[PDB]
Amino acid sequence: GKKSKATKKRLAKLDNQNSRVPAWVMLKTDRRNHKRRHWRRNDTDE
Amino acid sequence: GRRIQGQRRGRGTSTFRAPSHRYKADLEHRKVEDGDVIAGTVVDIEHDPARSAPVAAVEFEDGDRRLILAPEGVGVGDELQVGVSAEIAPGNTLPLAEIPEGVPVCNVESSPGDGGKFARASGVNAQLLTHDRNVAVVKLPSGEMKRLDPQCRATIGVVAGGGRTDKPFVKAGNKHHKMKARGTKWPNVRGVAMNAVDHPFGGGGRQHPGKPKSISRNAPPGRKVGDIASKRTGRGG
Amino acid sequence: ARSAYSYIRDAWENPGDGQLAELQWQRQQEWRNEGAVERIERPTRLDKARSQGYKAKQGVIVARVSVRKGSARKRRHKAGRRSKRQGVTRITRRKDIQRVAEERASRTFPNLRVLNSYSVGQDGRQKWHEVILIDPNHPAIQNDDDLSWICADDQADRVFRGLTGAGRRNRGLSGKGKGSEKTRPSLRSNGGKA
Amino acid sequence: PVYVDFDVPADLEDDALEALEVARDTGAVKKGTNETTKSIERGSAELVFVAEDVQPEEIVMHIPELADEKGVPFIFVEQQDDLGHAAGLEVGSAAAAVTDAGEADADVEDIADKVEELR
RNA sequence: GCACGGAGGCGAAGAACCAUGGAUUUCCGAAUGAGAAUCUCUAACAAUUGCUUCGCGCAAUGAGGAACCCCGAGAACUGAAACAUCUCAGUAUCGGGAGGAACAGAAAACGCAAUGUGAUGUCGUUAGUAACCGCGAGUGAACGCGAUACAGCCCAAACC
RNA sequence: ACUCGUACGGUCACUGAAUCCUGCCCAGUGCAGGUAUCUGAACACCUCGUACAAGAGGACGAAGGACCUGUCAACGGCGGG
RNA sequence: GCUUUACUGCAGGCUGUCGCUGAGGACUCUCACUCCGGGAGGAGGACACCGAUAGCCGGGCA
Ligand SMILES: [Cl-]
Ligand SMILES: [Cl-]
Ligand SMILES: [Cl-]
Ligand SMILES: [K+]
Ligand SMILES: [Mg+2]
Ligand SMILES: [Mg+2]
Ligand SMILES: [Mg+2]
Ligand SMILES: [Mg+2]
Ligand SMILES: [Mg+2]
Ligand SMILES: [Mg+2]
Ligand SMILES: [Mg+2]
Ligand SMILES: [Mg+2]
Ligand SMILES: [Mg+2]
Ligand SMILES: [Mg+2]
Ligand SMILES: [Mg+2]
Ligand SMILES: [Mg+2]
Ligand SMILES: [Mg+2]
Ligand SMILES: [Mg+2]
Ligand SMILES: [Mg+2]
Ligand SMILES: [Mg+2]
Ligand SMILES: [Mg+2]
Ligand SMILES: [Mg+2]
Ligand SMILES: [Mg+2]
Ligand code: NA
Ligand code: NA
Ligand code: NA
Ligand code: NA
Ligand code: NA
Ligand code: NA
Ligand code: NA
Ligand code: NA
Ligand code: NA
Ligand code: NA
Ligand code: NA
Ligand SMILES: [Sr+2]
Ligand SMILES: [Sr+2]
Ligand SMILES: [Sr+2]
Ligand SMILES: [Sr+2]
Ligand SMILES: [Sr+2]
Ligand SMILES: [Sr+2]
Ligand SMILES: [Sr+2]
Ligand SMILES: [Sr+2]
Ligand SMILES: [Sr+2]
Ligand SMILES: [Sr+2]
Repeated sequence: GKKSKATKKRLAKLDNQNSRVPAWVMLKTDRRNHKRRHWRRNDTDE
Repeated sequence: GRRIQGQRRGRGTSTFRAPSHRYKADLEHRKVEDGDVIAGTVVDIEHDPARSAPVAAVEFEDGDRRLILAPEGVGVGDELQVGVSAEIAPGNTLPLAEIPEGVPVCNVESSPGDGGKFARASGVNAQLLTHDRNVAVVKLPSGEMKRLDPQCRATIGVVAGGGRTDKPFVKAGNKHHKMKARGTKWPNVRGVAMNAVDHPFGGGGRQHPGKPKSISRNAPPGRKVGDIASKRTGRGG
Repeated sequence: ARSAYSYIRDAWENPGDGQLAELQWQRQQEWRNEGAVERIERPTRLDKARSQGYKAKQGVIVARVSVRKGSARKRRHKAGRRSKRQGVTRITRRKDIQRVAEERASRTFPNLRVLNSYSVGQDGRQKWHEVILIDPNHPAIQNDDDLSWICADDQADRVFRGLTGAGRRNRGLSGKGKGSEKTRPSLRSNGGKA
Repeated sequence: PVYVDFDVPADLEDDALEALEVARDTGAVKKGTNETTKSIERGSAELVFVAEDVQPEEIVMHIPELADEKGVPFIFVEQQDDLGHAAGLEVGSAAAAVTDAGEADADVEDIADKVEELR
């Protein structure tokens, strides 16, 4: 496909969000990203 | 039931529309102030997709290039005239009043200046019979005596392409190609061959219209099928 | 003594006789060639307009509107209906044509508010009404003792809520006693049975 | 037009307006179709002017007949703003009435005469 | 900040925090210079109107809001032990529109008929009464009265 | 819409290349035409009725029907003695 | 769901009548209105279209 600049920004955001919950948050909250996505198993919007 | 094919037509969806975007032009007579001071030169002969007959491209004195409904016998180079004082020769257009009785004419106007409505099909022609100061009588291709304003313009000669109907299509494929150039849904499935839900004649073990085919003029759409207001049927009597 | 106005009034009691008859025969030819809503600088029936609140002042507008004559332009049912709900021809709308006229006029002038309207005749296929509209934002009106009331917020789009004189009549609010049990204070509060 | 049954020559009209101008400066005149109408009804009018470019025509359609059944003479003016200007107004006037002229009676009288003649 | 980490920092120049007011406030969005799946192309009240210095100069409209409210459009399942009038119901749903509430409202009223009442909502009652109805199933007020709250005015014309 | 189309057209149907052929039936039904006479609604008109109105009746009578004709490559039919 | 000379209705077509609609059981005209024409003007014309209503037909539809 051909992605517009805006589509690109959105894909970029989705990529960023798709990360682990920082280790330090674990400690601070004394004990998981529910929005973790996989390119294959999942399907983004658009 | 469901609307019959005849009713689907009316909606004007693509399936039933003519390929207008592929049609060339509407061979309507030129409009002249008066005098007949209009003459052009046949620059070319073309095929008219909407009528399966030839058309003549003409270049008039005043610089107007337009396609014209050509009669039989017009060729490149030839000079055509349009106006009251036009010379009485094949390919020329002028008001009936100027045409001599007994002359085959084509592309006859219904109302003076409308561009031509009658006898435009392949090889046909209207026959100018009676003249007058109030009414010109023409015998149209169907054999009907038509009363027209002597001011209705017309072209001398019969329409080009005569005899087109003498040769059989021989194969479905040929019919196919021609139908693709018209506003028509083809092929045709017989009503008796459809389900009751789809046509007045549908249904039944064996195929047959479980009813008389001669339908009344007052019948509503959806029911007006078969022989519409027939004055008679068959070949007998 | 009689006002000049009384004469315009008296002429319009029989729009089919006298000079007026000849005027209408002439005028209508032009109206028929005009649009749906034509603003006009002066009311065709001065007496009537002034009587309804019209004033020769800034912010006061008059427009003639034409509407097709006849009953409801309704489409026949495309689903199951008991005989009672299959009608199409003899069914008429609940709003009279003058009301439809006032609404089209008001849509044309979004910033104005309908004041009143009156009839100016009809031919065989349409009816004409002139509508008086007021500009609630113009100071000449905001300062008018007789019209400033129409500047209040709750008067916005008054015509669309039936607050017009023609609106109130059509809603059955004329009578204060017998027969208005289901019209007052509103058709809706009375279950829509009026 | 529907109320106009005869055309008044540009010249006759010229004199009338002049008579009206001197009328307001000298005698008395009414400005406006309503005041004009009451004058004819009260009989306090000698000569009434009626523009021809009045739209809608209903505003003045009644003047002609109301005057005839009052013996009051009337005349038509082509423009509407001239009658108003001649009447001394900063606007127009669909109708006007000379309520007893002034140092113009002779002329006002002749104008009326010339009218009856013009049928 | 949620959030109980590490590091670092701020706070007596009175921070944090709270209240009120102000500043900043990207792009799309009624979305309004044109176009576009939130971007792009070359000065913008686009569009419809009012006024008009007739120039977008001054203004209005547009869209939103839980329901409530006003004006229009308007079913069927269902009940009648079938079903068509009737019923479900002017309900569901649809179009348009206003406000903090709407709508109504100072009698061409009522008609306990009177030597009587006196704008209008609403509440209690009048009453499942009068009235309607394959006179079937069902539908169904009002005047009055007791209350709540109370408020009465402005034009058109005559004459100027 | 058909249609930049105009009877050598295009709409509605039936049959289903070529070849040899395609009989009889118009009573019923359908369609169409005609029709002296009969029948045939509302408005207007007339009489009765009502100081008005409801209403009763009359006169006139369109399409339609009665009646007549055409038509089966129109629905269909071609038996018993 | 489908059918029809089932019941009851609804569109639709035909037809009369009233309005649009004018002048002098048959007639002329022009001015509304309609159509042709780029225009002038031509054709038609109180009809037709349209609104209302009445009778007939009306498994096309409920
Ligand atoms: Cl073909
Ligand atoms: Cl409004
Ligand atoms: Cl009382
Ligand atoms: K039901
Ligand atoms: Mg990564
Ligand atoms: Mg052509
Ligand atoms: Mg094709
Ligand atoms: Mg076939
Ligand atoms: Mg099959
Ligand atoms: Mg069927
Ligand atoms: Mg068969
Ligand atoms: Mg005052
Ligand atoms: Mg309420
Ligand atoms: Mg934008
Ligand atoms: Mg039941
Ligand atoms: Mg009901
Ligand atoms: Mg029962
Ligand atoms: Mg009820
Ligand atoms: Mg009561
Ligand atoms: Mg077969
Ligand atoms: Mg086969
Ligand atoms: Mg046209
Ligand atoms: Mg059925
Ligand atoms: Na994926
Ligand atoms: Na408005
Ligand atoms: Na009601
Ligand atoms: Na902010
Ligand atoms: Na704005
Ligand atoms: Na501007
Ligand atoms: Na039951
Ligand atoms: Na049942
Ligand atoms: Na019932
Ligand atoms: Na037969
Ligand atoms: Na089924
Ligand atoms: Sr997969
Ligand atoms: Sr053409
Ligand atoms: Sr043309
Ligand atoms: Sr069949
Ligand atoms: Sr035969
Ligand atoms: Sr609004
Ligand atoms: Sr003026
Ligand atoms: Sr009170
Ligand atoms: Sr064969
Ligand atoms: Sr027969």
